[PDB]
Amino acid sequence: KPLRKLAFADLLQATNGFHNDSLIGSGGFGDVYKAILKDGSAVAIKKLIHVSGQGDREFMAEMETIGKIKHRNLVPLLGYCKVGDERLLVYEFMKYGSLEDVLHDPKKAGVKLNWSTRRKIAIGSARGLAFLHHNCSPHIIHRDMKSSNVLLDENLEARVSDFGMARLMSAMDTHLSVSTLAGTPGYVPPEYYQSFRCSTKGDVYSYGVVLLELLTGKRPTNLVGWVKQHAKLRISDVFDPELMKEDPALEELLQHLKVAVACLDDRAWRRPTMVQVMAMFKEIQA
Ligand SMILES: Nc1ncnc2c1ncn2[C@@H]1O[C@H](COP(=O)(O)OP(=O)(O)O)[C@@H](O)[C@H]1O
Repeated sequence: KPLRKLAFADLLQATNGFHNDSLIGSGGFGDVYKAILKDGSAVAIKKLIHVSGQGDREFMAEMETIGKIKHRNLVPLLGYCKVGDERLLVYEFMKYGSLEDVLHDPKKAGVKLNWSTRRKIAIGSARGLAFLHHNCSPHIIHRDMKSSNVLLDENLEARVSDFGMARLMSAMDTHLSVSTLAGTPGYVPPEYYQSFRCSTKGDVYSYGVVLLELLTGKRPTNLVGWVKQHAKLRISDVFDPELMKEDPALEELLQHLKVAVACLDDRAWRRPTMVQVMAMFKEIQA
């Protein structure tokens, strides 16, 4: 399944002339439309914002990373469209949307995630980042891991998305020097404020915040310090009440909470690698 160059007229009519009825998201990153291609493919179409230089870097950032690799836990980039000042990217449609929308449900309605589901989402998210960190040469730093960049497919499996800020780092390097402090408040590693440098350890910190969301159910914007300050008190009160209402037996949660704590370490050298995170999830299964 190669990457398709899609004609602009196809995307024009598939979105009903970029009509608002199919628009499922705009602003911040780009306009996103739910569409059915003329072959019947159910897709998401990202109409890139600010193509003049800023969006063309994000365009190639995805083309260079998610457009060159395929993995069961990464959002599939199916196509692209380059026409003058118009950049478009086309993904396989994820049925249930982003993890953030499900945790903070619209008007408290939709799909509910039990712990058996959230654990599978945490494992799947971890496997996608480990693939970027370990299996990819050059390595890929997502630089913007968060709950809204975890997409849930038809089977509620996690697929990491939004590689618009991703950067390629050589395996011979420990860090990559950038020019802008990318990332979302609530997920930025504390050492990112110190230098214009990102790393895989930075993605691990941001993952730990996501694993906290699957455990606590709260918004990061904070959440990291609140769990650490309550970790010295009653750790039985930091988890999601719905997870405790299911069965007080899996309070397994602290074993995963140790993983989230280890990821959220202020020292990038003490954080585990995502390969270690996966092996820690494998030891809890046994
Ligand atoms: N491949 C996809 N499949 C299904 N829904 C998607 C896809 N990509 C984006 N969306 C939805 O469109 C909305 C806009 O996403 P986007 O602005 O790209 O979010 P982010 O900037 O956090 O990646 C999101 O709420 C997301 O749920």
